[PDB]
Amino acid sequence: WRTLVGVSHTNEEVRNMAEEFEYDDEPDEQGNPKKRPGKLSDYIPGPYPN
Amino acid sequence: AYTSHLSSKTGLHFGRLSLRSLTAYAPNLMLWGGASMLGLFVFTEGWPKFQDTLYKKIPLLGPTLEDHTPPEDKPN
Repeated sequence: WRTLVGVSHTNEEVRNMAEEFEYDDEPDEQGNPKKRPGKLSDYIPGPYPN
Repeated sequence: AYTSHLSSKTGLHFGRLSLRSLTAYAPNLMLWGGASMLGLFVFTEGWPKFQDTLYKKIPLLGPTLEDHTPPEDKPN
């Protein structure tokens, strides 16, 4: 997402799209799987899981 | 008159280097120090720490080196 900044959108413009997608977080204190709204450092996710 | 002896001192030396040769060489040694300092000013120009301390203080080439991207199209 961060490579889109300064080419086609602004910083606050890419942060909204990255927050619109969801990724896998580090597991919580009980070891359960956890999701997370994305940041700039993440990658653009594909539609299919495999 | 008549001179029977040759009056001379033994100079000052460290085998090869002499004090006379050092005093004859010393301003060009200062010139080579300045030339090597300009060489370091060349080969350290892209270094942003040396840009912040030294090269942005230059009158006509100083503000030339700094960028003008706002904090809206920088990712970090």
